[PDB]
Amino acid sequence: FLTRSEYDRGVSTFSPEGRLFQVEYSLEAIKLGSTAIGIATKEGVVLGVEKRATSPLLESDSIEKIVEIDRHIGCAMSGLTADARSMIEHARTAAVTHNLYYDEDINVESLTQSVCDLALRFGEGASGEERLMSRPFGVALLIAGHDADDGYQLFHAEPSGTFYRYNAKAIGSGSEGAQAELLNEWHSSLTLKEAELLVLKILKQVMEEKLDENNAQLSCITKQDGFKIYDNEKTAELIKELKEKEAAE
Amino acid sequence: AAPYAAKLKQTENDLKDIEARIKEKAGVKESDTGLAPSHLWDIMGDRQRLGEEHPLQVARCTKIIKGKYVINLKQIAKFVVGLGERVRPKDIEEGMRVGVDRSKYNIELPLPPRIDPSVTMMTVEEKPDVTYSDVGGCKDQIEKLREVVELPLLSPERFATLGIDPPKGILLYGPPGTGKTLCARAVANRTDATFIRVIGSELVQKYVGEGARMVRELFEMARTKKACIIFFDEIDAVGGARFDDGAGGDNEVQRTMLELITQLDGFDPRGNIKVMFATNRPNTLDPALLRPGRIDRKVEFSLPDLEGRANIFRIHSKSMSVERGIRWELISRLCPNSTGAELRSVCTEAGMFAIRARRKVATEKDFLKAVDKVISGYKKFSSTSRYMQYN
Amino acid sequence: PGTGKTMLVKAVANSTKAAFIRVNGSEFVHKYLGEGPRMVRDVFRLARENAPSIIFIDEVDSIATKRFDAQT
Amino acid sequence: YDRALSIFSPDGHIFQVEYALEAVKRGTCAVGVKGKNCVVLGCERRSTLKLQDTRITPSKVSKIDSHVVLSFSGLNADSRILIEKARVEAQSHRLTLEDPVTVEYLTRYVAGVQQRYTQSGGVRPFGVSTLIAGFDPRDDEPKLYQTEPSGIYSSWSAQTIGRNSKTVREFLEKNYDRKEPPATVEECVKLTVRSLLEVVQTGAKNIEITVVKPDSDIVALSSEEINQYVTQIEQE
Amino acid sequence: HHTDCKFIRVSGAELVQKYIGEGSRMVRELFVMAREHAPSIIFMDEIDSIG
Amino acid sequence: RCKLKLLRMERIKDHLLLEEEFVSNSEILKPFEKKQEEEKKQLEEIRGNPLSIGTLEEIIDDDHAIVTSPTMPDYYVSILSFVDKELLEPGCSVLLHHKTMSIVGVLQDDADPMVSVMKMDKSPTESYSDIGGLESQIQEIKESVELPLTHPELYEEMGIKPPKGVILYGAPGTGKTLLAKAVANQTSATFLRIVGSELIQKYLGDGPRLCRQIFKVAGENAPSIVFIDEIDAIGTKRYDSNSGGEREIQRTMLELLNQLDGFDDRGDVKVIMATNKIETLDPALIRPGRIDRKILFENPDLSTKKKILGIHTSKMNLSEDVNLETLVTTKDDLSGADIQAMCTEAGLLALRERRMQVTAEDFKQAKERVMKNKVEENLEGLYL
Amino acid sequence: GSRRYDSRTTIFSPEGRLYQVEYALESISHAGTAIGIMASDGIVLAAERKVTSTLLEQDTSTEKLYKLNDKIAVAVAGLTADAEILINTARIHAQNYLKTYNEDIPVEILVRRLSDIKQGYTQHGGLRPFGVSFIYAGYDDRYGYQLYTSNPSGNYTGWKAISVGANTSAAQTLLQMDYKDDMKVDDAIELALKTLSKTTDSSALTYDRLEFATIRKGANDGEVYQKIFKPQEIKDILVKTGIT
Ligand SMILES: Nc1ncnc2c1ncn2[C@@H]1O[C@H](COP(=O)(O)OP(=O)(O)OP(=O)(O)O)[C@@H](O)[C@H]1O
Ligand SMILES: Nc1ncnc2c1ncn2[C@@H]1O[C@H](COP(=O)(O)OP(=O)(O)OP(=O)(O)O)[C@@H](O)[C@H]1O
Ligand SMILES: Nc1ncnc2c1ncn2[C@@H]1O[C@H](COP(=O)(O)OP(=O)(O)OP(=O)(O)O)[C@@H](O)[C@H]1O
Ligand SMILES: [Mg+2]
Ligand SMILES: [Mg+2]
Ligand SMILES: [Mg+2]
Repeated sequence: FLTRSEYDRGVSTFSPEGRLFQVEYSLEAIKLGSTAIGIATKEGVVLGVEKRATSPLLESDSIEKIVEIDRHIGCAMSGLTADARSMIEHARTAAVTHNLYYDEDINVESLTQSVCDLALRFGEGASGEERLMSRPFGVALLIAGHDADDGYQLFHAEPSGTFYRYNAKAIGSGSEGAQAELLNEWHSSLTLKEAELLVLKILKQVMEEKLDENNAQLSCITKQDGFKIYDNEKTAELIKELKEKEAAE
Repeated sequence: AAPYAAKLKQTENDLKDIEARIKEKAGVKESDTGLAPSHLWDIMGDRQRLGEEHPLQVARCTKIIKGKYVINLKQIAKFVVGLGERVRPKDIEEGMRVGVDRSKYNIELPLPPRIDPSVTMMTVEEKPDVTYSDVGGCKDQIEKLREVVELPLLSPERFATLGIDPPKGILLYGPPGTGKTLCARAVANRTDATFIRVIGSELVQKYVGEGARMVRELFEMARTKKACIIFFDEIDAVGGARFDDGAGGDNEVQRTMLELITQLDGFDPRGNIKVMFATNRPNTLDPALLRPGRIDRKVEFSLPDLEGRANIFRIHSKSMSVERGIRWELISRLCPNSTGAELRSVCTEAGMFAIRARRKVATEKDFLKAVDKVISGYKKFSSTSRYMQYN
Repeated sequence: PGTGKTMLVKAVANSTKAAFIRVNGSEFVHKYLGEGPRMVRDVFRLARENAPSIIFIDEVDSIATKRFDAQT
Repeated sequence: YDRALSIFSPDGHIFQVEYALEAVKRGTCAVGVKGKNCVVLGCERRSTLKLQDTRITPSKVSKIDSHVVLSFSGLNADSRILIEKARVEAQSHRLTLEDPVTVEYLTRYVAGVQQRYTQSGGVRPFGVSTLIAGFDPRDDEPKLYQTEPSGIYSSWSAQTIGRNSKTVREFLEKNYDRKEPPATVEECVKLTVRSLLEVVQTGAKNIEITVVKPDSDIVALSSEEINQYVTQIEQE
Repeated sequence: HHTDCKFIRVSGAELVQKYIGEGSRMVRELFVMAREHAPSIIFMDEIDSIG
Repeated sequence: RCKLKLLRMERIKDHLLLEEEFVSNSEILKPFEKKQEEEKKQLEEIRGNPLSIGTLEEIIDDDHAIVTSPTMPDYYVSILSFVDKELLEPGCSVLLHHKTMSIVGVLQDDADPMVSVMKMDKSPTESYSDIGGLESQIQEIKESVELPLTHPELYEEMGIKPPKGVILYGAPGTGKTLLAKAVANQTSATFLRIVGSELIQKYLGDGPRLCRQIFKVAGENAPSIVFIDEIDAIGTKRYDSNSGGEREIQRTMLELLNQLDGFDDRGDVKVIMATNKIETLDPALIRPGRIDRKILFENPDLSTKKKILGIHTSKMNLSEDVNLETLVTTKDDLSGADIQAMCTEAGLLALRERRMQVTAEDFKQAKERVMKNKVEENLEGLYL
Repeated sequence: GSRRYDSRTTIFSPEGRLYQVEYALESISHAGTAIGIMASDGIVLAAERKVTSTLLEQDTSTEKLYKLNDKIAVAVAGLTADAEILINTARIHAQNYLKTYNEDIPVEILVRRLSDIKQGYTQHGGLRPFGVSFIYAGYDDRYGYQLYTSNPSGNYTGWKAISVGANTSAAQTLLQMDYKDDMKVDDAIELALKTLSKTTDSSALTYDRLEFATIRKGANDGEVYQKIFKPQEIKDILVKTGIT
């Protein structure tokens, strides 16, 4: 608390660091997020999220963090989801606009980049365009998608306004324990089911509850079937087949 | 009421009275020290007594005059004195205390200089046997220290073969709970050099310039000492950055901050004074007590790795009775990146759960509960993100 | 003090023409041990002897201070 | 005025949302439990004050559509704003899209409503939390949702908010069953009355119950009805 | 006078003291003197505007 | 009642101790034995007539020392040295000889009026279970405060270091104050108690010396428990801002880190801190291993208050009228100091009557005065 | 600049709360006692002036009582200056409703509208609230006689008997003890005068310090007669009750 800071009276002010403090703060709100793991292969992209129950009275199969942008682009939100509520609407609009103007699928990168333009509008009124935010968003996205010009892409969208193309990425609280494992286990010879079970693997270790289909959710983007959210039954099957190969060691 | 209360009132007051009376009549005793292995001391104790040979008015040299001396006594009273026949003339130095005859002032026995320090004899410390293996890990940051501080005390040969100037100073900094001071207690075990330990808030006195005396004299006493180390602990107060206030009360503190600079560089080098500064914070420090030539190598002390926590926890659980077949790896994974001071407390709180189940042993079950216990309180508390930016 | 507080004291002292004593705190001040208290006792003693009298202490700013250390 | 009333906090939060949550903790307590064919919202009213007109004063449960109820905890004054916006949206849906709202859509709208006064400048969040319950039209699934001043929305099997909600929540883990609701309406009602008597205590006049059955049937049970139900629970 | 206590008026002064000189090291000793000379009535007058 | 006989029995043991003690001192303490006579003789032969109190600055290991007397002049004194060459240390009060000043002897002990505030003569007339209720968050304060003093044997089976430290935190009036004073009656080891508003001073430099002291005394007696009541008081209390302020508060905290654990390796100082401003403390204070099990206290629940209220009304007169259960109904998660102020104010209603019966009416009436306090610094009425 | 000096008075406290509302409520307990008692036959609004001088004119004074419409009047307690604005806004809303439905406004609608207006100032804008409390006396056919109180937050509650301003709690206890479920307007007048007699800050309660108005079902077949009394009629009913 009350960490020493010389500037919290502006929202765009320096900072003997040389960078914005509020942006820095924003990236420290993704460390409380519920873990979202995402494995990108050349055969599809798999997005797994822990749905995060907080009560057994809470119905957790009516809440989810998998949010469809369009048939060929899916997205996972981690951090503060009330902010994502706004951003995801904007992105859906953008995609539909592109298909209106061009009768064409939007690039995964172009979309990610549009939402980064959205992220950077915090201010009191400055540059040529009106600031309609006052404080930056505190929510990060894993935008997965497939386009016919670069194949499968997985992008990490920051509340900074910066985007990095990843081949696998984890965000949330357990993101470091997951990324250590990503660095070692990932390669470019994976297949779809191998990556799927890899997600359930690394989701196990960042599991703070227990792994089953009632606090864990999978979804895929595939080329010829589009974006598909795995129902809970199928997820259960995969979890049990993980437990089979876990007792083969 | 009940038919005893009328006399319970009196009987009870009698208890209060008689305890006072027993103690008063018994009397007390307050020792006036003696020794049982002594029962005769006055066969020539009277030669130290009664027939003076003599106790002496302590003085101080203010002026050597070349071929008598001027002393001003502590009774402030100035006199002119010379040389008896237990004095040597080569042995009078400015500001040295001397003994002179209580009757006709003449030097009998010179005496160590400077009676103004008396609270620096309580910051001289024997080396606690926290052992040198006690420190966690076999990590490499403590091996850097063994190059700067420890080895030139053991062997200035290799530094003479190199011909370099051997590095003397080093900064200890990083998060607390990493055992900042715990590795310096280990290094106090190994090197067996004098350790003189300073508290930064102990350097602040009621009136200003009083702590200027303190610091200056402390240093020169260490110059006389040979093969010594001065461990600057917790000098975040006095030791901080210099700046102006124009009406502050920080100025009076900053005086002794300056006093720390002027002795380190000096107009003479540090003759085998190895210097440690221990700071919680690099976020504010002086730039001339953090200049790189007088703190030479500065070692960042880090958080244990996923291996490093396994090493620390093995030092800790090898010290505990646990029933074999356990993983010290597993417990590190369950924890986030964290301190070993938590690991020192995962054992002890798991031991309170061990006594609760009334085990003589500790098992896996009670370790799990403990890991949850500490993490949850950490979140409830500061410094789960506090570093006060910079690297 | 520019208001003429003392001016008024001189003025009515010259008018009433009763005995008057000119003391100050630098005439009570310590210079050796036990000096100061003695100076205090004397001035009232004289006043009563040739009573009635006026005792004037020009300033008591130093002598009295709202705050004290008393650690020295 | 365009200056922020929302400053980002280095903690990973915004102070005002925390303060809002506190405000919502000081508010009166609401319980929501859905049966198999009903929804039951029970609410504490402080009628401890005397010579209060209660006929003309609106209950703490507001009908927002013919089949969608909203109950609230937190700042009483503030809530009325949300209530007006929501009734308006309800009519808009029929106007442009035709077919009364669904519980989820309306819930989503309210979520965006409270969210907006966070992210905007010149405004502070609402310190109000709502229980939105009801039925979808052409449907008979009770849907019970909870929205909170974070601008985050939730589905629940059963939920409670307000003062000392934790006690009743623990009760609910142990007296309501995720698998089985109490199937008769009356038993559901009495389960919630038995819940309310934990904290509400001090007679059966501070208890208010609204029961909703599909086909647009919102009815609020008067004090007499409650007296009977309570006394049954008391005897047992 | 009627309770037969020593009426100890405290007023924030330290002139009364010449042997400790602060009230952060004279709370106990104040209480203790009223114990010696018991009973007493400790009139801690806090005006709550001083300074 | 009916304890008259045992109090007479205790008294009777006291009569016998006073008697035999007195006669033993009187005349049969026979100093006609030579191991009494001859030891004092030649002890007084070197020992004074005036004994010239001095202050030992430092010692020299040639059977000499430099004393500075409070009268003035220093002296380079000898030492008769039947007093054990190495038993005296800087800060001692030494007896100098009225002739040539030699250290005749050494006084063992001396004390300050500033450590009088610290130390205590008390023996509480309350023992535990006048803290009856909240009886499982009090196993965290008698398993890490009481027990390792009572049994180190249990912590030897497990081995490794035993517990150290607690921080008590929660709402005010939930018993924090009496918890500390209740373990001190059980343990019977040196109980120091120091308020945090005396650790805040209007003079600097003496702040740190006070804080450094507490634990140096505390380690010096082998067992001690130091109650720092109200370490929430270090950021909300401050005098002037030119000798108080940020600076004063920062230093004292810094001192406490060295003292509390640091590098001193001082004696046993089990620490108890009461606080409800725990986020005005350092992260090296609330660091683990100085707090080992930390205790959270929240307001009791309805059935816990029944435990609290029955403790308080046992001391009072009762009737069949009195009903405790409906006093509980009215209160809803309030402190036990509120409950305790109802029973205290209930006898104030009996005092007002000058009628020594306590009735259900007296408890209900003071209930309303107690609830008048909560909601009439409030002026909303109903939550706006 | 301007963010520098911004005080931020519409933010929460750590309580979840608004100091400005609390402070306004505090300042209204510095203002006069206003009382509303609902009889089964009418409503009595009785207000005590804050100022009184033998040089003050109290004969054109309606500083506390205002007609919002010829069915609904209010008793005002707090800052007069802020209250004036709300009063004319209220009248404008009343006439608007009358304009578009051609039928007199219920008491419900008006009380709530004003509450919303107050709510807007606390909700956003950086402004201070309007520090007024209203007691509304009204008659409508749907619920009959209606008595309401609303506060600077923008919250309303209906009551059977209520007091606002100075000594809220005292007058409330009094009204508890002396209330009947049905009363007459005469009985109600008597109770009102008495309550103000035991809460008045001057030893005596006088007609020249009383503002007194009623709305009465004297007028028959669904007509109500408002009355804002003359001080000389207040005098007479003050001698009726035997205060003077
Ligand atoms: N590296 C380590 N290996 C083993 N034990 C450790 C280590 N670091 C700390 N400890 C344990 O934790 C205890 C306390 O830590 P220590 O007091 O040395 O912290 P510190 O680094 O001096 O922090 P600060 O000075 O800021 O309070 C030690 O006595 C020891 O038991
Ligand atoms: N009312 C006046 N008529 C004429 N002269 C005056 C008047 N008031 C003040 N003065 C002059 O101003 C000067 C100061 O007055 P005075 O000698 O009374 O000292 P003072 O105010 O007490 O100063 P301090 O006490 O600091 O020494 C004198 O020279 C005095 O004659
Ligand atoms: N849980 C409890 N069990 C038994 N007695 C209690 C309990 N809580 C409070 N009491 C009684 O209430 C008392 C008043 O408590 P005390 O003054 O010690 O409270 P506190 O919590 O320390 O207050 P503060 O919040 O001011 O620090 C105690 O002296 C005690 O006898
Ligand atoms: Mg340290
Ligand atoms: Mg003058
Ligand atoms: Mg206390």
